[PDB]
Amino acid sequence: NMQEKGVSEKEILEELKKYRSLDLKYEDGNIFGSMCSNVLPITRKIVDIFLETNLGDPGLFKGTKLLEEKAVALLGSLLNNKDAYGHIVSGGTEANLMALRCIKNIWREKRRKGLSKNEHPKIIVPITAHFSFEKGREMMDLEYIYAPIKEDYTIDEKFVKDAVEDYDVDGIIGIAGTTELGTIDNIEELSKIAKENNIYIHVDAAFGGLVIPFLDDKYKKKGVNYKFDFSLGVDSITIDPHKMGHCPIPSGGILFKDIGYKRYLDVDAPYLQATILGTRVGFGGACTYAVLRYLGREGQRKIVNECMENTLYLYKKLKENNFKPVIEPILNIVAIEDEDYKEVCKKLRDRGIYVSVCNCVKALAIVVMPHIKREHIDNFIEILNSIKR
Amino acid sequence: NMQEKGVSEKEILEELKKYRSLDLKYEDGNIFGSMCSNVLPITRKIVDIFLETNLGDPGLFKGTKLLEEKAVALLGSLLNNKDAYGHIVSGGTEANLMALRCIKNIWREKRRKGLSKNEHPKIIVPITAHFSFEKGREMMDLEYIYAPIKEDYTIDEKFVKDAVEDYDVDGIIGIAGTTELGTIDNIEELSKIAKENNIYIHVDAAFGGLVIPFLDDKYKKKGVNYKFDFSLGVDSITIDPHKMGHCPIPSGGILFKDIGYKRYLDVDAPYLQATILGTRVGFGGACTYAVLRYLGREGQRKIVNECMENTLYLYKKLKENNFKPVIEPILNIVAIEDEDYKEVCKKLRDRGIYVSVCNCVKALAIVVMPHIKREHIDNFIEILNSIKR
Repeated sequence: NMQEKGVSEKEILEELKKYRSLDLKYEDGNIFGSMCSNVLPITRKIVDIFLETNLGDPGLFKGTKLLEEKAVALLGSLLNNKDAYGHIVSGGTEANLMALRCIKNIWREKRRKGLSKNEHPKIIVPITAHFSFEKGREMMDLEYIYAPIKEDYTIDEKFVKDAVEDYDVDGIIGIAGTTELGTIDNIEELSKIAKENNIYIHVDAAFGGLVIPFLDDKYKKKGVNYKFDFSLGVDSITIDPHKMGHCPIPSGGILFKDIGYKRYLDVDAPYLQATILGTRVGFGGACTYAVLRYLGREGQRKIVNECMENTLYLYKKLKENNFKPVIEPILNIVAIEDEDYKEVCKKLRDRGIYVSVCNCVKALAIVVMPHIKREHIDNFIEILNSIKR
Repeated sequence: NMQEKGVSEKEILEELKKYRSLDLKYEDGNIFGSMCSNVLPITRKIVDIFLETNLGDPGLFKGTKLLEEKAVALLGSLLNNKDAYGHIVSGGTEANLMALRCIKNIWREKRRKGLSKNEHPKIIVPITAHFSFEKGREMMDLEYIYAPIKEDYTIDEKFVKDAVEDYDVDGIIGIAGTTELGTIDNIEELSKIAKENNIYIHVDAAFGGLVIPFLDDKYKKKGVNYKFDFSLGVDSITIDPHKMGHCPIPSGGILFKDIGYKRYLDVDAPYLQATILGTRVGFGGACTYAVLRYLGREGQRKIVNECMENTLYLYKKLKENNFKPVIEPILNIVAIEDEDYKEVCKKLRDRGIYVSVCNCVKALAIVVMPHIKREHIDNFIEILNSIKR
């Protein structure tokens, strides 16, 4: 209940710390199923410096707004596009929703001209798509053509091509690093289909965008295509600094091929900004720029390939103990086949091991973020073996 | 451009500080038109403690999730509802969008049963509504019936009542503290109309919700109704800690009358959370709870009525200098009539005074947040007099 009298700073901080003590902490070897991790320590100072900024009012924070533009330019350069137009937004969800808004407004323009027989935008989406695409469908009344996945759990490119011939398609979604298994759709083929048919293509690289460009060749697999960025001519890319960019939440990224896409993000206010949010942090842009500058490609390569080394270690231990990984890992994600995954996950949770559950297959998914070290993997294998005894 | 080699912490921090130096700062007497201000200093420690939490994964942060529930309960108690269901979200925009989603899904349920002749939800919205309502309309394909405002710039209640008889209405929006003038719609009458016709009513108290409950009686005006909360039976209320709650961005609030509204926030994921965002900060809930506890009603009353004292001072000086305020202030907002407001605003901006421009009237709007002190108001009056000479 709200009280008349205030309390002391010592009282309220001690209470909050008690609540914090009930949380898990990334560095304690409990969290195995999350795509967030410890932030780069430098970002704590940056959050402090930029706490009292608001990119919803950029005319008041000219320098913080410039840092957002510079963060976007660095991400754009990483993705092979020196002219990208974009924003440092609240996360991959808002990023994906903005792309969907752009796809919808391109369709709206067509409908206004009689150039579309679709009463709602028709968008081809793989069934591996993150839940944010369902939030967008539900809110924006989109019509999704769900694309099946092949045996390697990547989108069926022939289905997409056939569907594009069969229907009037307003967008195609490809995923560069799926949530459950870390697989990479064949963006190169999808972008060829999209370009040939003049269809908008969005790449969801929320997770993979800050991993794929840094992978050592020994982790790359023959036959797997790792191309996903603006070198393929795609229209937009979601990329999430607060996942494998080690930035504090909220630090999401949305990049469009060029500034011509901005007009399709406009909103008509008859009695009255491209982001969905209004008031919004300025420290995400500052952190995204600073972390990429501080690390350079070299520093991020080191972190990414350390994670991959621990990922292949876990893969190795899993097989050595007769567990069946769903696939040989593509990114720093491994999943364990198990018909009894629901209950094994709950048994793991009761022993202090928190994994996530897949949807496209009966399995436990582990995300080997930088906080997962070899000793945590050893401890995980012991606890799981025991659960199975 | 992205570089191979990293840089030192000293290099990147000094660069960021240079960019920060180009920003305005709330405490420097430049910012007059914003509803954000300096955060309560205790929140810097809280942000640090809770930086590495994620309410998108509450199973991993049980204590931070409890603090969100406690923050919501304190806001609910402030709004006369000990059973409110809600969330500490990214801001008033996401809060308003979630309410609109709820209104739409109530309508969808009716449509599924043949109980609605509306092909889209029809929502009565005053023309003073914040831009976030237009974002919701554009994204969710809502049909708005724009309600006119009366001479006191509050919604025309008779129009709403007539419109509700004339049409099948799926929602009503009332504003408790408008963006441009700080006026309070007659929520009591609107809630009576809504209850009698079984129409969902949402109250946008993003700004007013943390001001109105704390106003000293000398600032209240005869004939103005200050009732706006769940004591009126309304369905939902937006309230923004990162405005007059002195909390860091992102700290927005959405409260529903009870937990029965949660099901209308569900999203059907055939191949797979009530917030729009996924990954999201945990420090907003911690800060909202802590600031309300630390201040108590007493501490917030002091800040609110200090602002009102400075608001009426500015009002007094304005008239003393023959400027025409749009209205006698209701909340800590005053606006200055001026046919030449566009250019006067730009002249003010070139002299370091940043105000905002109204849409419903030709005027400059000043928000007297806690960072505005008597000497800033004196300086503002001198600069404006000079601009007029």
